Amino acid sequence: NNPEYSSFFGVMGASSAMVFSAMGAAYGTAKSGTGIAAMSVMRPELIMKSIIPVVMAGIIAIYGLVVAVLIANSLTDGITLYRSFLQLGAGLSVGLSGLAAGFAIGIVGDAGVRGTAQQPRLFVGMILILIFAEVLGLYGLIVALILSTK
Amino acid sequence: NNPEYSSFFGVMGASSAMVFSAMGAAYGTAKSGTGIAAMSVMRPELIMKSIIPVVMAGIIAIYGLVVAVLIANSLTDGITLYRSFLQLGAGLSVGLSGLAAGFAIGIVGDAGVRGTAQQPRLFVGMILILIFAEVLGLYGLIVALILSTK
Amino acid sequence: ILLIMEGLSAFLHALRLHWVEFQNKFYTGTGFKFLPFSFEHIR
Amino acid sequence: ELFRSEEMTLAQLFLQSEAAYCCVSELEELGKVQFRDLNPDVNVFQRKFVNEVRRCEEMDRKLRFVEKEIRKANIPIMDTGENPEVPFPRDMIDLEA
Amino acid sequence: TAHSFALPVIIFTTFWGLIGIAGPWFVPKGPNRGVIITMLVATAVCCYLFWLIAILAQLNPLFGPQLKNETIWYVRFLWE
Amino acid sequence: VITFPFLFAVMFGDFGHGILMTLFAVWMVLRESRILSQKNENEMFSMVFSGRYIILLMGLFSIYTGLIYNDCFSKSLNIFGSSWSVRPMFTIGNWTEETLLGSSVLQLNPAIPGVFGGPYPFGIDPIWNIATNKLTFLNSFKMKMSVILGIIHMLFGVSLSLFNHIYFKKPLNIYFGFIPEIIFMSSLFGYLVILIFYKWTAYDAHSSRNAPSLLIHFINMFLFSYPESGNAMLYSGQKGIQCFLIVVAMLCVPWMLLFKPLILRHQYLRKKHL
Amino acid sequence: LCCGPKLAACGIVLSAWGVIMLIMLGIFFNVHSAVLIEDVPFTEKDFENGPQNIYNLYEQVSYNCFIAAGLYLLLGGFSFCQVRLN
Amino acid sequence: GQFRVVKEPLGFVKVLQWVFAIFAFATCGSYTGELRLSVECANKTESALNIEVEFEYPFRLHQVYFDAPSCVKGGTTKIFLVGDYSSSAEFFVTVAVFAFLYSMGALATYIFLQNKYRENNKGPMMDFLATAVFAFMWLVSSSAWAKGLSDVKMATDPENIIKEMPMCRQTGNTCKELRDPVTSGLNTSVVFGFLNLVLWVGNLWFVFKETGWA
Repeated sequence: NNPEYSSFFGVMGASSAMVFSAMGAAYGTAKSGTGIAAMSVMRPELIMKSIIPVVMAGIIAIYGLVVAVLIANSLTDGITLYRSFLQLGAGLSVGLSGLAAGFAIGIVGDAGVRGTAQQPRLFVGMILILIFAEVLGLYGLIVALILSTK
Repeated sequence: NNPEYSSFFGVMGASSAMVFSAMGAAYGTAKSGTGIAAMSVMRPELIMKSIIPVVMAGIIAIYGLVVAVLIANSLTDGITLYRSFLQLGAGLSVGLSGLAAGFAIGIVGDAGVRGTAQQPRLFVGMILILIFAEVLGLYGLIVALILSTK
Repeated sequence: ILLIMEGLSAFLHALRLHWVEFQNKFYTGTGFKFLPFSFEHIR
Repeated sequence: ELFRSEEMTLAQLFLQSEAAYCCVSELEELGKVQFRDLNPDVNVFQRKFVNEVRRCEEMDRKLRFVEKEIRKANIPIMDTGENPEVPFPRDMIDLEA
Repeated sequence: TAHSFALPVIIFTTFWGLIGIAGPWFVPKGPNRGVIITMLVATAVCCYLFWLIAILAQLNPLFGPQLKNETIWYVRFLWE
Repeated sequence: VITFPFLFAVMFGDFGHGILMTLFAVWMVLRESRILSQKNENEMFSMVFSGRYIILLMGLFSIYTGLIYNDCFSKSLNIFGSSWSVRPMFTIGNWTEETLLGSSVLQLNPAIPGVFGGPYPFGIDPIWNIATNKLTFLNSFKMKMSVILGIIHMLFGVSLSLFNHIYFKKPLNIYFGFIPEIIFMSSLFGYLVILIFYKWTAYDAHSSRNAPSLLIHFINMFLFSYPESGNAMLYSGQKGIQCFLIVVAMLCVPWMLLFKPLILRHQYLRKKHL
Repeated sequence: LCCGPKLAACGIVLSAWGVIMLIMLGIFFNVHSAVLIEDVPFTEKDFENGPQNIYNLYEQVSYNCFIAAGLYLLLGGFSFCQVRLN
Repeated sequence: GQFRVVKEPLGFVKVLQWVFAIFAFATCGSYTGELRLSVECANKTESALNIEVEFEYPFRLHQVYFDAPSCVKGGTTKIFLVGDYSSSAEFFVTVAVFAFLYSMGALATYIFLQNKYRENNKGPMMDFLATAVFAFMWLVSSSAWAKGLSDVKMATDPENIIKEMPMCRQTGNTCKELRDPVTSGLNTSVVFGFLNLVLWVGNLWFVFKETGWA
């Protein structure tokens, strides 16, 4: 009945959800890590508390993973093209939204740790901005879950 | 009634899984290696404690190999379009996840091993950040095996 | 691959859970370490 | 118990100058107290007992020199296990000599 | 195959409950008393919940395992 | 001291690898005196030795969790016997040598009464470790488990703040923090906990064709978007309770946010000032 | 023959682990437990007559496990000899 | 030589505990049972006159199998007995093995080491404790193993087998028993198990003298 190529977009969604969010998480991890390794030289006592950005970035990857596996278990051989489109939409949503989030976390954390090396008070504002960054990935998860469930 | 062209996507899944994970591992080895070479002139005692990122890039590579070989074993001459697209999804998922995770591993290792050269306390922060990076490749592996085995 | 690397991964991630998801709820963690004049000069 | 952290509190001490050293040495033997600095306003090398720390630093320098000579040579060093409190009396200067 | 959801639950519930409730009354007085009683209680809680969730995962199963014809042929002989 | 070994074991859950970790842990612990005396400069090795006790508990809990997963190097232990069975499908069902020849992977089903004699008494049934459908069961189980464990852990965490606030005598902290905070937890994610337990009690094989889905119900509940179509309600009157919980949760945010600044304005800008 | 004590210690630990694990595998393979089926070098023709054939191939793998456990026993003795030699 | 120590009747209680559980293990761990029957289908050419099967003492009965003519087209279909009772059989026979080994060790101590044996009546105490352990194990194993043997007889009954087989269920077919297995060895094993239980129990009262606690 349904077109046989329908599954292609389902698997594309499944992949996208993980891959794009993972790219975002990777970039965030990298920038925050360089910032950490820089700040450590002058204020070595702050490294563990200041890792919070990498800790937050990994969460974008968690989000990517959850949407990916949900699309996966939703997939089957005979899905209708409508459903395959919803799966693609969910995957793209979470993945690219997480990519935007990851750029946000990377930049904010990289700047924040280096600043905190000179001003410990910034830490709190860093956390605030980082939350405002993660929420972008979170919203992508919300829309992706709604779409994939519909 | 399986189209003969459909089997191409499974071959491409296997390829992607190998190649993109390989490129990620290559970059990860490369940047960590230049970092190690730079560090070794001043602080040779850190060589073995600093090679770890190269090992982690190697883990990205092994992830790629595992997924690719599994896809290859699952391939068949009359493979269905659905399963073949599943294999392509697994291949892309793992391969691009490895690409991103390797980029992170390489940059983190470079910046870090350099950081430790001037400040040995950073070593713990390095290893934490590096594993957080490798976790992205783990997620790629997870999704990839799920799709490849469905 | 598993025993050292995967084990270490799970190690640090569990540490992460207790640190971030759990302790944020009740734990402040801003006090000074008490390191008295405890004839530590034996080193 | 470990159920929750310790109940620490602040305190202070008066004692005669001469007995200060011996009493704080007994507090070092005890080990359950942490000392503050009551004159951060000026450097530690500009307190009442500058020369006393200067000479301990120099004496430890010389002991490190002789220890380095020992390591270069073949004689061991005695890890006898004794860890006595340093005498407060002016036998300090005998040890110096 | 008598794998009821009656006897295993009683046995393991009472096992971990004994560990987490009665043991603290038998632990002697001592400085390590706090960490020891905490170990008992937390271990009971965590392990019991783990096993409970694992078995209720199988209570009233919704879908069956999918098996190769090879293993189906072999198991038909092998297992009850 | 326990929960870190616990969760690390949820992750590393494997009987055999737990054996190996416990073996290394003991190999260190018994020789600790020798290591303490003949310490060396290997930073990694020294840090692991420092962590030996943690490693010991970590290995023990990995043993326990691996058994519960019915995993020993990814294989099962078989001791208590399979809850699933094969022959009752031939007898009550309609399998034949023809089916075993012509369907490489066939299937199994709990609907017919002869197959399943109740859940495996300790852990997961060994059959899954050889079943190709292993992932469908294990992912759902482990996903939803990790969920229950994490939320219960977080509730434990919330509780732990009360014993701080009591001793510190912070009645405002208690009243407009903990209580609202814990209500928001229990209402939103503790309720998901209640549902995850409930499903395993509510639906069965003969319900498989129609069993509802917690994702959909939870998302509808957040949306106030309860449909009259699709899968049916989990239980009678669910709309009222779910709307009530959502309203309580959405009020908790104002409840914690607004009052404490207002109360501080009252007592430290009207009182102490009037 | 001689080698460094740390390498010899690694040898003994490796040999002991091999013996134990392969003893376990051989025990279960000789028991013919289903859990290990896919590792059996079974052949398509065997699934016609009865399960005794697959039992015998199970036992082949079990014997093979016991043999490798034996090689590990020899290796363990060898490495212990070297350790005490150092 | 303190052979006289075992020549004492208490020594003879140990000799009883050592010949028993030896012959119990022997009677249990060497049994083989056989079943046979006849199936005569509507098409006489599709009959199987002398069907046979055999099984062993671990009694993994569900593994025991045979193929019978399906009463159609002369094709046979496969057949399995019901259940297993290894949980009782192996436990009981292993108990029989363990008890006599301990009795042998004790008996050697009786031959050679009385003055160490009664050292503060330590030997009486420990022998009483081990007697109690074996008494508990014999009790539980004997009860469960009698339950087993009974269930096993019921499961292996040729008549029950025929009933569970569809051949008689299918129209126009006649079937009957041909052989019903013997169980003398297993009967002896269980009887010896109860006898061992009572022997070990009475040994508690006997050693109650040797501990001095009577």
